[PDB]
Formats: sequence, C-alpha cells, structure tokens
Amino acid sequence: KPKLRFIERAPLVPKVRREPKNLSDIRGPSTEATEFTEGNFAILALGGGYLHWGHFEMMRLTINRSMDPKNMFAIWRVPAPFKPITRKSVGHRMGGGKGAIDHYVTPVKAGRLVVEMGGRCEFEEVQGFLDQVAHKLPFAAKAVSRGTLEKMRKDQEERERNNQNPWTFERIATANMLGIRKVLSPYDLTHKGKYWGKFYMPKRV
Amino acid sequence: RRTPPLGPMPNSDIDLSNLERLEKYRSFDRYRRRAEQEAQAPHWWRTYREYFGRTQQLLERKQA
Amino acid sequence: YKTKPTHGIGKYKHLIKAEVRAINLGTDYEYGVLNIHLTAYDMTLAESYAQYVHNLCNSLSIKVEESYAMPTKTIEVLQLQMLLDSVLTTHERVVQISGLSATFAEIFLEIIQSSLPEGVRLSVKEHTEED
Amino acid sequence: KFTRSRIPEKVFQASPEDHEKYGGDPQNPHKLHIVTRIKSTRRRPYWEKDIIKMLGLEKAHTPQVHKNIPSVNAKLKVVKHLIRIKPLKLPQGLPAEENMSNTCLKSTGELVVQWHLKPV
Amino acid sequence: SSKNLGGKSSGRRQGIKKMEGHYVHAGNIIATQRHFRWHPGAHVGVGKNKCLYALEEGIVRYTKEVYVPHPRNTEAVDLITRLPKGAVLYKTFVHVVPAKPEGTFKLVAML
RNA sequence: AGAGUGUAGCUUAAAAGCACCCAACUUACACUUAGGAGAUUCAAUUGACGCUCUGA
RNA sequence: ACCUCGGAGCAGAACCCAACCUCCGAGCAGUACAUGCUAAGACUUCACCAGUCAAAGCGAACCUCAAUUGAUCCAAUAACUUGACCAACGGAACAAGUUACCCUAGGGAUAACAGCGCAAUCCUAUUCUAGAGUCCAUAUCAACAAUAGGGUUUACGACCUCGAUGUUGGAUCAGGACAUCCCGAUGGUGCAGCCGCUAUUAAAGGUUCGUUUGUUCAACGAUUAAAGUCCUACGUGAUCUGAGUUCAGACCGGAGUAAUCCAGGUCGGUUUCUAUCUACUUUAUUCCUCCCUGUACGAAAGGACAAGAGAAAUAAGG
RNA sequence: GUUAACCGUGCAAAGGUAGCAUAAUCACUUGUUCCUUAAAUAGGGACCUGUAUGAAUGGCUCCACGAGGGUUCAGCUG
RNA sequence: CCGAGCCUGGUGAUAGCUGGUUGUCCAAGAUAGAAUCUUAGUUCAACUUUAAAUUUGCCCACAGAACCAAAUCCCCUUGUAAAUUUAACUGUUAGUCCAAAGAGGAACAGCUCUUUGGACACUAGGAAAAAACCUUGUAGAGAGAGUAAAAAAUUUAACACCCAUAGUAGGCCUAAAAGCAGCCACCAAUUAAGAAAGCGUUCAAGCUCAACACCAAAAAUCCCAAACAUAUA
Ligand SMILES: [Mg+2]
Ligand SMILES: [Mg+2]
Ligand SMILES: [Mg+2]
Ligand SMILES: [Mg+2]
Ligand SMILES: [Mg+2]
Ligand SMILES: [Mg+2]
Ligand SMILES: [Mg+2]
Ligand SMILES: [Mg+2]
Ligand SMILES: [Mg+2]
Ligand SMILES: [Mg+2]
Ligand SMILES: [Mg+2]
Ligand SMILES: [Mg+2]
Ligand SMILES: [Mg+2]
Ligand SMILES: [Mg+2]
Ligand SMILES: [Mg+2]
Ligand SMILES: [Mg+2]
Ligand SMILES: [Mg+2]
Ligand SMILES: [Mg+2]
Ligand SMILES: [Mg+2]
Ligand SMILES: [Mg+2]
Ligand SMILES: [Mg+2]
Ligand SMILES: [Mg+2]
Ligand SMILES: [Mg+2]
Ligand SMILES: [Mg+2]
Ligand SMILES: [Mg+2]
Ligand SMILES: [Mg+2]
Ligand SMILES: [Mg+2]
Ligand SMILES: [Mg+2]
Ligand SMILES: [Mg+2]
Repeated sequence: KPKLRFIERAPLVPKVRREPKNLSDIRGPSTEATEFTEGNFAILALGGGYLHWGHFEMMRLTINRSMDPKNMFAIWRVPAPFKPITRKSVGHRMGGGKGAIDHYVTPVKAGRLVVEMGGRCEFEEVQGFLDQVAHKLPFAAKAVSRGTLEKMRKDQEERERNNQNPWTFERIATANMLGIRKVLSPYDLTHKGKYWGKFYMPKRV
Repeated sequence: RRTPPLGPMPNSDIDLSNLERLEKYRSFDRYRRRAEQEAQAPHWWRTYREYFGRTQQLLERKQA
Repeated sequence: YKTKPTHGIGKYKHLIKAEVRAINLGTDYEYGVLNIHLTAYDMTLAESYAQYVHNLCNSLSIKVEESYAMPTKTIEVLQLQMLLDSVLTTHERVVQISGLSATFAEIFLEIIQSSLPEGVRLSVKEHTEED
Repeated sequence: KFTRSRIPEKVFQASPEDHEKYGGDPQNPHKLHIVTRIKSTRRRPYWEKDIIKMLGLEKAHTPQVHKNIPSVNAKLKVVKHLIRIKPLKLPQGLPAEENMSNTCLKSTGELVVQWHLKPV
Repeated sequence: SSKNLGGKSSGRRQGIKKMEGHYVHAGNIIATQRHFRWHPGAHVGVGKNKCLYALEEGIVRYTKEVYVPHPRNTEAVDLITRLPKGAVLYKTFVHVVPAKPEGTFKLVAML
C-alpha cells in the first residue's frame, strides 16, 4: 500500500478532559522524528506549528495526485490530530468557564520530518510536489533528501566552527556576561540563539 | 541540574528486558537475607553505619 | 533528592510488571499457550500427573499461567447382555504452557511419554476453547 | 521566572591563549583584587545590590581592595558584570610604616610607595 | 457557567521542618507529610499523620537505608515477593544522632 | 598419543552457603512447617586414577 | 452559576500562590468502650479563632479513615452532657417584591453614545495549482491551504470623559481616501462587428426625480453617461428638524396575587444659549443629433471608431 | 392514527361557545389575494395555526358627535 | 420645586460618599496575605516610623531535602553590619507597564489572572515627544575635567544553438485507438535518436524534448528635519 493513508479528524475515542494549551509542544527543536526510517526523501519542518486536519488532507491529496504508486511510496511521520482545542461560541464575554472542544491538532516542532518518501527515483523527481506541500504548510518547511539534509548539517557545523566573531550567543548566556539572563528565557540556554518561539532562525549561530 | 551517581546504583545490573524469566524472591526470608547483606556492604551514600557504628580429624568426626 | 547523585535509589516500579498468539519467526520460535488435557478415570491419578507436569515445568524455567480442571463427565452405560448399570466418570485436568524454543518441546514431549501413568491419556493443543 | 543565575565552572578556567592575552601566570597568582564598580545597582535584582553593598562598591569608579580567595570570588561572580576586576601588583615592596602616607593607586593597578610630583 | 467547582483548599504547609545537621530537642517535629516521603529511623517516632518527631536531643541526619517491612503489613510483603531475586528496595530515613550522654555519676556525699 | 584440569547441581566458600527431594497445608504452583540425602578421585607443593578437548 | 470542607493539575526539585481555570470527591461509615487521667517538647492552612502531633509519668493491656464539619450568647439538663442544609456554611435571634412618580450621595474605580486597543468575525491582494471552463489549471471562475494588508460590520476590552463628550435618520454645507459607478488613456479576451467580461493607470469633472417606508437599508416606477465604496465624533443639532428614540399619560397581547414589568405592539409628549478666543468670509465638463454610412467589420442578422459640423444640458462668471 | 367528519387514548372543574380576526392584539410579518398608486413596509375589502382573539377584563353591529389617530377625491396654494 | 405641604424644634441628624483641611527646615518611609451583609470599607497579619534591650543578621560550601527545567531550602567559612526581642503608634490593606514561567481568551488586546525579577508612582541623561525600555541615584556653589546610555540597514528573476531517418500503424485491448485512452513488454538498424518526456491529433498528421553532428503593494486635513556615497577612530 504505497499511498498516504486516511488521517481522520479527531480520535475515534474522544477525550472529555480539556487540556490547557501548553505551547511548549511547539517551542524549540523536535526530540522525536528527526532522523529517517526507510524513506530517502522527506518534508523537513523548519518551524514549530499545529497541523489542522485540513493541512493533513492537503498533504495526502497532493502527494497522491503526483505519486507514481508502482515506482514510489509515502509515509506519515506525524501522528493523527490529538491535542484538542476549545473555542467558545461566537461573541461571548470573557469568563464563565473554559469553552467546549472544537477541533483536534498535532503539534509539530522544528527539526521534525512531516512526510517521508521512497522508491525507485531521484530527489529531482520528488522535489516538485513536496515543495508545493511545504509551501502549503503552516510553518517554515523544506523538501529535503537524505543527502541534502546531511549537507545542510555539515554547513551548520562549519558555521559553528568557522565564525571569526569571538562572541557566541551560548558563551554570553551560560557565563551570564551582562546579567543578560534578566532579558533571556531559561530555555535560551538549550535552544540558544537559534530558536525564538515557534520560529527557528537557521542562519544564525 | 541532574548529577550522575558517584559509584554504581543498586538494582541496576539485574533489571534487563525480560523481568518474567527471572527467579524472584517468592518468600520474605530470602528478601530479608538480601537486605541484611546489602546493609553489611559499605555503599557511597552515607548511612546508619556512618553516623552510629585435619583430614584425619574430619574422617574421625564423620565416623563418630 | 533529584539534583543529588542518589536520585531514584527507591525506584522499584520498573522492577515489577503490574499490568494469545503463536510467534514462529525464522530462527527463534514460540508455541502459543498449549493446553495439556490429562484425561483419566481415577480422580487421584490425573491430579498426580498434573502436579508432576507442573513441577517439571517449574524446574525447566517454563511459565504455567493456568492449571484449571474440567468437569467430570458422567458416562452412564448399560451393560447389555439383564440391565447392569455402571456409572463411570472421566476427569480432564489441564496445565497451560506458553514459551517454548525449537529444541525444548520435543524433549518435553519425550519426558511426558516416559512419565505417562497407568490408564491416563493426553491431548496437547491450542488455547481457543470455551469453558 | 527570572532567577539567581548559577554559572558553571568551565567558564572560570584560564586557557594558555587566555594567559597569553592577559598578564597573569597560573603559578604565583595575585593575592589581591582592585575591584571597581562600572555599572549601577538600579535596574537589577536586590541580591546583586546587596552583594555590591557588602563589597563596599556604592560609589562607582572608586576602587576597593579585596582578597583573591574563594568566598570573595563567589561574591564577585554574583555581580561580575557590574564591575572591573584587576590585580593589585606591587613593583616596589609593599608599604612599610615610613611610606604609608606616600602611596598612589594609578591606572594599570600598582600601589607605588614612592610618590613624588617631580618628573624623571 | 463552569462545570468544575469545589477545589478551593489551601496548602497544608507540610514538608521538612528540620533539615540535616539541625540541632533538635526532644519532642520537636522533624518533618510532616501524607504518604511516607521520609521514614522514621533512630530516635524518631511517628504520629497518626505520619509526621516524624524527635525522641532525643541531638543532630538530625538523613540517610538512604534498606527497606524491610513488617510481615503483618501485607501490601509491602506482596511487593517484595513480586521483586526479582537480586533487588533491594531502599528508602530515605531520618535519624537523630543523640548529643549528650543519658547521664553522669556525681558525688552525693562522703558517708 | 598430546593439552586443560579434578569441593555433591553451582561458587574471587573454607567440609560452607545456596540449589535438591518426601510429607502436611495447598485445585495445583507458591509460601510456610516438619523431615531427608548428600561430597576434596588416591599416595608423599610433587606423582598416579577420573573426566573435557584434539588426533589415529 | 457559585458561596463551607478535602485530594490532583496549573505550581516539574523547602513552604506559599489566582481566575465564573481544568478534574475528582465530603457533609460519613466501621471497629472500640482505658475513644482513662495527666504532661516535657514541637507543627500550623500565611492574623486571630479554630486546628495537628507527642516523649516521660500515673492508671491499664500483654483506633481505621483524605474531607466526614459550625463560634458566642441563649435554650434543654440533678449532673455528665445535647442542641442549627445558623450550607450566604467566622453564623445579624427573626424580614419581601417593586418604582418609567421617584429622590440623595458618589463613580468614567463600572455600562449605553463616540474615540482608543485588538482584529476572532469582516473585506482586499498575492502565493499554490486541485477542479470547472467540447480540449485547455492562469479568457473567466475557483477548492484545500499559505503570506501579507485594511480597519466599512458584529463583537471582545474597559484606557479618556457620569461638577454631561447630547443619539437614529433627513435638511444644509460638504473636506477627504480610492479599493473607479460614469467620463479619459492602455493590456488580455472564450475581442470579427455591435455588446461584453477581466487587468493596468487616472480622483481635473460628475454621480437624477419619485411611491412605500421614522429609517440607514430594501422593494417598485420613471429615467440616466452614471445613478460608485467608504471615511470624516456611524462628517455636520451654540445651523435646522426630532418622524423614530431616552422620561412622566394611556390602551391590546402576555408575565406577575399585586405594585408593576416586556432588548412586544400602538396614540400623546417643552430641543436653552447675546460668540470671549482660534479658524475662516471674491483664485469647464457631459449627453444627443447630422454627416462619415448604412462605409470599415460580417456569409446574413446586424453594425463601428477616429476626423468634421450642429444643437442642447449642467457647472462657473456676468 | 383514518385537510380531516371518524376512530383509539389520556388527563381536567370546564375544556374557549357565539362572534370577530394579520386588529391600537409576542413573534413569524413586506402573511395571502381584490380595489386604490405609473410606483403603496400606507388605506379599504376579503381569506384564517389568534398556539398569546373572545363575551359587563364585556363580544359583535350601528345613528349622531370628536382640536382623538389613520387613509382619500376635488379645489387651493411659495 | 406634593409619591405626600410649609414653618420651628429634636438637628452641630447621619453620611464606609465627594469636596476641603492654612509658618519654615531636615530626616526614616511603597502596596505577601485574613476574615468580613465584605471587596468604595475594616480588624488582624505583612511592610513602614520612633524609643529601648540586644546578639547575632544578611552573604553563604561540603554534606543533606520521594516514590509515583530555570532555580529553591538548608548552610560553616568569608565580605560585611546589623537582625531579633521589648515598649508605643499610626498609615498602606481599589496599583501600572517591561523581561521570564504559566493559566483563561483568538498561541487578540494598552485584555484578564497567578508566580519570579525589574522599573514607575522620587532627581537627571538617552530612546523624536514618552510612567513602566536603557544609563544613572545621597543632593550645595564653580564661566573646570573624564565618562555612561545614547544616530537603522537594505535592492533584488536574460539565456541556450543545431537536428530528428528507419523493423513499427510494437503486440494485447479497442468501432478506431499508430511514441503518446489502459495494461503487459521496453527488444532493436544504421556514427546516433525513449517502443517515447511535454503539448497536439476523432484515429492519423504535424510541433517540440531526450540522441548524433557543431563547438511586492493600498486610506481617508498636508510628504515630513534639512541635507550628505571620497583628508585618515
Ligand atoms: Mg489545589
Ligand atoms: Mg487557595
Ligand atoms: Mg500560623
Ligand atoms: Mg506514655
Ligand atoms: Mg455571610
Ligand atoms: Mg463566610
Ligand atoms: Mg408609565
Ligand atoms: Mg443625583
Ligand atoms: Mg474608565
Ligand atoms: Mg465603546
Ligand atoms: Mg480541469
Ligand atoms: Mg458621562
Ligand atoms: Mg467641566
Ligand atoms: Mg487605482
Ligand atoms: Mg453624528
Ligand atoms: Mg456642535
Ligand atoms: Mg396632539
Ligand atoms: Mg436649537
Ligand atoms: Mg402580532
Ligand atoms: Mg403619503
Ligand atoms: Mg368633546
Ligand atoms: Mg457631618
Ligand atoms: Mg463601603
Ligand atoms: Mg529620605
Ligand atoms: Mg455575616
Ligand atoms: Mg492590564
Ligand atoms: Mg483592568
Ligand atoms: Mg553625586
Ligand atoms: Mg513531427
């Protein structure tokens, strides 16, 4: 079965306990599916964000349209939507308790691979529609091969090594050079300069 | 912060993937004995001890 | 404490598990829940045999999940020639066994055969039953 | 939550390069700091202010002497961004009783027990 | 409207009262809790609350010791039975290293 | 014909401690209580009988 | 809807910690009858009050449970003791609707009007090419989504003003934006011609009169080159109106025992100001007619631009 | 159940009768249709789920009268 | 000036509400929470002031504070100078933005609610003007001096030239489906050209391509300092 399977909106067994919107499932780099698992190409998420069912559907559909099912295949690397979201009814005053559940959404972080692709092909064949998908997506995203990813990583490493600027962000943070922790977050020791909220500045170091 | 242990932690060597193949103390007595043994050993974390604390003959015997 | 090096010295719940298929792979094999039905006419004898089997299992590092007994079937027979009744009874006792790797099972079977008591019968088959 | 920053001790270790850059040697380390304040205690946490007060650094640009020893160092670390730390180094011998009056702190941190106002 | 209503209970102010090294006179409460976070050790009693109190004058000390429960308390026993054959539970205790001697012999009179 | 050796099942035990067996509680196991059986292969650190392994 | 008490999360590692934040529960039950009497030393729900624990001793053996509760005074009682869904749960010994007939003291600490914030909703433009468009994603329309911008709506917020910032429409006068309804100049066309649709550029000039309607709107009639979208304190009441709407009178329906009430309906219902200061008080478009012509274009039906001539219309000035 | 005479079934003290009806009568509501206007959320006349009409809480006709509130022919008039 | 007259008195009625509360100078001085017909108020606590008695108080380092991140508590040294108690009081007990951890709401608000830390409600310098961002505090005179924070940078899409014959209108399927409706096969001739990768054909036909040769912007009174790429940090 080489085709993205149906990701149905909500779970089949819903959850009556309303979660609070912890946005730390968006913030920072993905602990989970960074590396590959039997798929040569992928869509790398270069930014945090929640994936609606609509987005999922779009991802499914476009790929299916522009897939060569005998020669290529596709995999989900993201679960089905599971974080619930409460919206109150249209135009209520503030308070009176927390609202009722509306829709379910998967959190994605930066560094995550959203969709994986493999089969008898080059990356040049797969780029076209994966790029489209990325564009469609609700964060910075990039159609990315294995090799390409590796190259990018290498470049990053080089940047980290090379720079003639004596003052890194990390050094300023950990040593607490300017009492600058009065400005910074406590997450800005692990994240460092690179991550701001859902946003991931890939250039800086 | 999250400092690593100074020496080896207890119950680290025995766990393994398969718990259900292992022998287990079906009794109390064995467990007690084990505990006693552990106590007797020194450890690195402070504790109660820190602050408070021929052949012929044999043959003959056998015959007897 | 967490920040201390002693953290989680009291941790015990990972040492306990407080919470069926037949997996025949390629070089590592498992029969799924084998029920050994010990059928006999003497109540005592079957029980004894079952006990022995259990002991053997224990010795051999094999799990014994269930060891129930089945009901005694009153086969009431008319000894035809003058009606002479003979209300016999057959007793079935089971000992379930899970994990078993290639070489062991045959050996076990052999052992069982060697040990078989006088006027008692076996049946080794899968779990899918309705008691 | 803003916090009382704990600084790892890999920060406080001099490399050979560092040594080359600055003056000091690892063996024969300076006994005493001249510790000058170069920043305000305002727009800062109370603990830092307290530390500053303890140090005797209420006036800015008005240098105090201190012992180069662990407890003092720790304190300094708490407010190290607020200050300029430079080693007290004495080219002539350290003050006797006859000199005492005639001294001069100078730039480049040196006590200088002969202080005349005549040129060479 | 808000379906949830009710949990407006204050904090119990529980925890350690006397940390390690603290000098402690007899009868003082060392630490208070629900569920044995800390256990009683040498010269440390227990209330009905599970609150630990000192039974002698001296220095409080905390220590990781081997847990071996009373055989009549059943759950613990069961747990022990369940464990694998090399493992020992371990638990945190509170001792009071007693300071003064129980008493001294002094001269009454020369009869 | 050569090599490794050699405390009863097993042991950085030195006649030990675990394993083990029969009963009685147990559906059975398990626990527990009562009992049971056991060993330095043999001659002054050396040699000669027992295995394991390799040849014919 | 909630109001007292308790456990878990928010509050990840000594305490503490909120919301009409998320979730579970309690207002007992069981066992005792030394659930006797005393008493060093501590904890404490951030006060007090209430709560908790407890060595030793004397006297006897050989508590479970997370919450499971209520002050004082009063009653009842020979005495020991016992009295509240005093649940608004630190409890006033016992009290209710209504007011547009209302009044007073305050409040911009708190609403309606307007501003301001924000932009969920709302509108616009791009990106993306699935899908419509006999075929053809881009003549035209356009799903899923993405990235921006706006501040026309409905809200949300409560920052200015309650020792008053006076409201819906209409009249009067209009300043402005352009996101162009007409008038001009282009590009594309599924543009032969006439009509169109769509995009660029253009804010010099213009953008009708009526029937109904308190109304903006809306429908309908007649036209028109066109009868733009919006902003300006939903422009403009010390310029006007007051038909609606914010009072006192009154009926119909309904609600209420009744007073009375209704983001129901309907008849009636006073709109004050002599200008102190600022500001200010004489700088061409468009339609139609005639020819061109019944030519170009089109197989026919039909049917033009430009160039030219003539008449009007409004606007400005006499 | 058969727009329903009718049937089956419940509750009630009785079960809104005559009449009149988009009314000065919750809302739906610019209800539908004929007259009236070139054009009618107005006015008149009809129809009737008025689910909140209705009988001295007075119901329904009607002669006169009304600075009451609506609609209107003609004439008239800044 | 009648929802119940007017006058005198009780009546200096009462007001948790508003307004007001008068010589000079100096000093210390900012908002954890509790109940409460209570949230426009108040008593206690907390902070604050004074006079006393005092002996430690802040800062802290090893060791230590549970099972199901940032930090904290505790804490000798050390750097310092005060904290605790006793006596006597009032007053604050309707707060704001900024950074950080969160919660509610739209991962809206100059929104609302907790915690940690700033700042403001106290002078000055900067960020255009500016409460809350930064630099900076203990005071007065000087026609002296060194500094602190402290001035925004960017300009963006050309692209190929040539040459295309054949087994073959592969079979299968299709009324017909010819490199291109759908499958199986994808072999093969000449230097070299896919059993064809875009269009295009009702099916054909023609066009290419693969191959040889050749070498970012839009809103409403009127843009908004003026201006400037070149003499040495
Ligand atoms: Mg709680
Ligand atoms: Mg609370
Ligand atoms: Mg207290
Ligand atoms: Mg006692
Ligand atoms: Mg009350
Ligand atoms: Mg109360
Ligand atoms: Mg009235
Ligand atoms: Mg008034
Ligand atoms: Mg206000
Ligand atoms: Mg408003
Ligand atoms: Mg299509
Ligand atoms: Mg007002
Ligand atoms: Mg005024
Ligand atoms: Mg334009
Ligand atoms: Mg207006
Ligand atoms: Mg006006
Ligand atoms: Mg009148
Ligand atoms: Mg007027
Ligand atoms: Mg009506
Ligand atoms: Mg009229
Ligand atoms: Mg009259
Ligand atoms: Mg008064
Ligand atoms: Mg009040
Ligand atoms: Mg002062
Ligand atoms: Mg009360
Ligand atoms: Mg606010
Ligand atoms: Mg507020
Ligand atoms: Mg000064
Ligand atoms: Mg061709």
